[PDB]
Amino acid sequence: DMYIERAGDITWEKDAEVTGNSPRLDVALDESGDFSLVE
Amino acid sequence: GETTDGVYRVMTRRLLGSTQVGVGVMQEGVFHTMWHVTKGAALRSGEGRLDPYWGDVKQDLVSYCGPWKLDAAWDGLSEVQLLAVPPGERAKNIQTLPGIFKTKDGDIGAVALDYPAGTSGSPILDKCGRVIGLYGNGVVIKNGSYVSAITQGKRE
Ligand SMILES: CCCNC(=O)[C@H](Nc1ccc2c(c1)CNC2)c1cc(Cl)cc2[nH]ncc12
Repeated sequence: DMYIERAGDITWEKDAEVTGNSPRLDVALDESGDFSLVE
Repeated sequence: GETTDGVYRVMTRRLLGSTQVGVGVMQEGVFHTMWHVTKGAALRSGEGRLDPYWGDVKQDLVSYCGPWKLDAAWDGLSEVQLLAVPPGERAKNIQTLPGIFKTKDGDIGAVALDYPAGTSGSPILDKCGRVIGLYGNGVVIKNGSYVSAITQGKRE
C-alpha cells in the first residue's frame, strides 16, 4: 500500500542552481505512454 | 488527513524499508501525479484515503480526490525551475531553460535534468509560481543523459 508525505511549498526560489541544456528532439509517443527517439 | 497545497513524496512499504516511487502536486484539494508512479492505485495520507478520479496511460497522468487542476503552460521562451524532490533528499529548485519535443501532434517543452526514477512527478514552475507540468516522462538521448517532457493535463 502506497502513501504520501509532504516535501515542501511550490515556490520559485530566486537565485537557485542554473544548470541544464535545451535540446530540440524529434520524438514519438506510443499508446502505452512511452516516448522514443526518431532519426 | 493532510490536504495542504504543496509537493509530496509517493512512498511504499511493499519493498525493503520505505521506498520513494515518485512525487506529486497537491492543489485545490486534488493530488496530481504521473501514472507510472502509482499505476492508478489508491493512496494514503495519515488515516485519510485518496482514491483515483481521472487517469490516462498515454498522457501518463492521474488525479486523486478530483479532476485535473493544473493548467499553466510554458511560454516557450522563459527559463523554468524543476522542483526536484529526490528519494531521501531535500527539495531543491533547479532553474533551467527547456528544450523541445517535436512530435507528430505538436511541440511540447522538455527539461534536460538528470534524476533517479523516484523523482518522477516533480512539478515544473513558472516565474509566478504556477505548475506548468510534471517532470518524469521522457527519453534517454545519445550520450546517456535523460530528457523529460513537460507533461501537463487538461483542465475542465
Ligand atoms: C528510458 C526513458 C523512459 N523512462 C522514464 O521516463 C522513467 N519513467 C517511466 C517509467 C515507466 C513508464 C513511463 C515513465 C511512462 N510509461 C511507463 C524514468 C523517469 C525518471 Cl525521472 C528517471 C528515470 N531513470 N530511469 C528511468 C526513469
